[PDB]
Amino acid sequence: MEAAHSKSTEECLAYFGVSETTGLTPDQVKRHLEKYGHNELPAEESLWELVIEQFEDLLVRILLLAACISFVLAWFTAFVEPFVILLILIANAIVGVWQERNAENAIEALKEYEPEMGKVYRADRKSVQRIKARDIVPGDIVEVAVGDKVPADIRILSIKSTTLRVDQSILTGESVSVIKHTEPVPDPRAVNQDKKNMLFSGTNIAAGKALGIVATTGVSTEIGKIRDQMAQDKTPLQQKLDEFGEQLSKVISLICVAVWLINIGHFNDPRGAIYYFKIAVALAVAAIPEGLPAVITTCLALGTRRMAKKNAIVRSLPSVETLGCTSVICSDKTGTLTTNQMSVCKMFIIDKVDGDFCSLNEFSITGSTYAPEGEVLKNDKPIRSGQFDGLVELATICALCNDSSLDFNETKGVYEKVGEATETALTTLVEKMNVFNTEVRNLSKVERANACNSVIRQLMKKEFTLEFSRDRKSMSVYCSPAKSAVGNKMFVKGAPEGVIDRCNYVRVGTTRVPMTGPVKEKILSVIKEWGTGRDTLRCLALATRDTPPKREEMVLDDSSRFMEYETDLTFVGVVGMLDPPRKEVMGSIQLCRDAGIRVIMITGDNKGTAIAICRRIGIFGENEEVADRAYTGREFDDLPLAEQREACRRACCFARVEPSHKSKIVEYLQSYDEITAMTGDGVNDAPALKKAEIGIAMGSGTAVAKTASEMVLADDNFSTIVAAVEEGRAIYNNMKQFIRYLISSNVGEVVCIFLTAALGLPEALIPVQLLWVNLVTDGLPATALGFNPPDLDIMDRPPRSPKEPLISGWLFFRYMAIGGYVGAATVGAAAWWFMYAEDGPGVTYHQLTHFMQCTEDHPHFEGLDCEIFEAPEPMTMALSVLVTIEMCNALNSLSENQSLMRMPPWVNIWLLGSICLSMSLHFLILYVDPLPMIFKLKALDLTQWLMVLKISLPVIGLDEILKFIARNYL
Amino acid sequence: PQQARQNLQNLFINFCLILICLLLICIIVM
Ligand SMILES: [K+]
Repeated sequence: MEAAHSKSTEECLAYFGVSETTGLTPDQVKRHLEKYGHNELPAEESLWELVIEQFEDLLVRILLLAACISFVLAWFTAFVEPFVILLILIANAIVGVWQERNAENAIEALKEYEPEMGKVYRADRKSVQRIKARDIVPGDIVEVAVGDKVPADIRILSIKSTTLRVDQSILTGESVSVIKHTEPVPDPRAVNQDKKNMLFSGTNIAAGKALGIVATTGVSTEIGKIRDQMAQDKTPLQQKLDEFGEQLSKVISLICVAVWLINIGHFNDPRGAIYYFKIAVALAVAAIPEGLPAVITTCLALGTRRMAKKNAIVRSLPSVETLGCTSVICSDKTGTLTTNQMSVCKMFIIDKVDGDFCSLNEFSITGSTYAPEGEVLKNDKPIRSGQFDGLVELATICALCNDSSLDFNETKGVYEKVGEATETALTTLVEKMNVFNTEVRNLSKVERANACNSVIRQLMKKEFTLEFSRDRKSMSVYCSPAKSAVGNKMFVKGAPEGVIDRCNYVRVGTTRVPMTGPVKEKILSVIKEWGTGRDTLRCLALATRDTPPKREEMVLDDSSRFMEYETDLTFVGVVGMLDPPRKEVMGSIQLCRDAGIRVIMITGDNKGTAIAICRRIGIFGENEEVADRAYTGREFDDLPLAEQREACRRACCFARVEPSHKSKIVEYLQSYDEITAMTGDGVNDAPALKKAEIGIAMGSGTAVAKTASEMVLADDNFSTIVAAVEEGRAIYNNMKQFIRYLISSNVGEVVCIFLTAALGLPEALIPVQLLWVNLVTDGLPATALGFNPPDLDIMDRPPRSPKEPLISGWLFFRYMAIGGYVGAATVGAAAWWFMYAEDGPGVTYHQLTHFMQCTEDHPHFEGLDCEIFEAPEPMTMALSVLVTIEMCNALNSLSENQSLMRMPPWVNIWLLGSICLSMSLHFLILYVDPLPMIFKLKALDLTQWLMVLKISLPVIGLDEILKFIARNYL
Repeated sequence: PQQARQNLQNLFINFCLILICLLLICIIVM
């Protein structure tokens, strides 16, 4: 339906033949889905195409046409030289392309953790159905409420709220939320802003609740049209890698041409320059990495996958780089540090008042879940709530001032919350108390859940509800006695500090007594005792207005005037609630200290209790002075800007803050260059999660909050954040592990060849051999390092700085130190076969350099064979050393600094596998006879393998010297 | 049996591809 806005609700409903009260039949849904397709943009549909991608590189094509002009000149080992090079490079492509496509798929599949959802009413179920937006069809009834992301193009049928505010910004630009209505917008031309009866796919619900019919899905929606005409930013680390990418690439390209020029008049020996060119371009293919290395994205994909399987769904990828550098975590308390498993465990009422004297009737409630299964005790001895007249009224207030209920889940077997956590915990208390002595012992678990509550409800009619407001911090309900004349009453619950002041009397049993200063102070005595004690209880004071104003003397829709209607109150009692810190939080807090990350708790608790919980969880010490390190939103607002900013530098605890305080806190933190992870879940936290470095949204939270954040905690657990920061740090190490191994080995390949040229020695490795090691190393041990376990002490050092360079000075030295020795160890093995080996030696003086003058200049200073220089045995020492030293160097990259005696070779059980699998392929080109002709003949079974190993192995020892320097320096 | 499973599937495919690469140089023999 294309003109839905201009036409009536009735016209739209009629067009799709859908019942507003019912929604589409499973059949309609089916046919409509056929007709209109899934509510999504199409997936733009690699393999063979991705292989030929690699041959588009000009340096790879230069080599192939230098191996063809070498073949065609020969035709009119070197017979099938272009045959092998092509076969290796098509395999070298697939090795590093299939690795890339796999990594990208695994990163793409992260989206399955957070699928786009929607809420439809359908014919098959009476209740609202929460299906994937993907499956939403033009025609069906949708429900949207505060915090929702509008799933498709919707014509509003009815606004169930008093007002519906929509955040259209994503589509129109109007950053102020638009008001909405049901009436038809008669102009068929009218632009989106004028379409005030329409909900646009991709937009948010800033407040209220609407019911509507889907007009257009897929590419037919307004934002779907945009995303077809829609046709960009590099993370700090990418810029420092690409920069180093050129740095490395342009050094090797200079040495590559310098190898061609060092061989001056050597073009004559057997026009002749084409050999020294293809041996200098094969280095340009082997030592220069064009396009981001495949193992980099492989270990990022694997990292984020681990994170999701830990409940940390990464929404924004670059936030994995930001995650290493985080220095501050702003966690909310009630959902995230504490379980939100709430239960009233203590309560008091007034006992005896005599002038300045005031005593209390304290009670404790056993049973800490939501089940109506426990005892009310007084002095550790069980008592019957019903005997105390105050407890009756306390229980009446808790029953009526309640928008929740309980629900016995039959299949799970346990009693379950319906309303809010705080209120269910009040329902549960009214159940345990049973102030009216109702027969409940014969009730079924299901019928039991609300029995005692529903008795009180049959005692007075709930007329209306004065809803909670942050200013007064309390809510109330107006009530008239059911049937039959005790006058109407109001029941108030809220913060103790707030409501106790609004009390003019106190209830003692069924007696009313004038509220004095000694009684007021006595009440708060225990209130403080409880919130500061072993269990940091969240107290509520429960009060009644005995004489409420006339039902028509109160404005029932204006929030601000409510507190006025909640005065002349009578204090009745207090319920102390328990909501315990999550067990891992204690230790995750400790980790953050060691990590060097500051943790700031934001709470709804009053300051005193707020501080106490911080002491409990370890944010503070049990004795620690805190006066200038914890603030309420009110206190914080009375500090001058500069002191506010200063306060943010040291504060670990913020109690009772405005929604606008989180953005302020982030901002101030930022002026000190802190990298801050903020938690949020409401429409209100959206701007603040945008401002923070790592916006962390709650899974249970609103779509809006998630859409505006980098990461969503699936399990709302604070520890999930700490785990995520570790997985962030663990990733960055695993990058530099593979980065060291790739960069040092390529420096090895450059040092290997530039020694052969700049000294004068015979060819160390042929182009067919160089491209072989460069395929086996990049194919097995390199791709195995993407699987080595998270490094050892990652969480014990301070957080990485975002201004730091990718590769430091010291690290560039380790890349050279190793890169040098590996290059020298291969050229010092082929040269060893002549000089000091027992298979036809060159002169230990220094004659091997001048191999050029032998075939013609034999009679001068030689006296030996002049064809055993191209021998098939020095080159099989240079290859065998290179492979083995690369397998040896791969063990150096299981940790950046930690020695092999603390992190053994079997830490990565898979790298050891790729060593054996690389050794099987290396031994196959030495023994299986069709091949070693095109390569070279085997190394002497036992004597020369001991030399290869005593040449290669010291590279492990060399790094251990560098690692000992490294570990014993920090 | 999760990351360890996506491990054999990775290495064994990289080994299998190099194995065939040789048995095309080993095949091209006359
Ligand atoms: K952000």
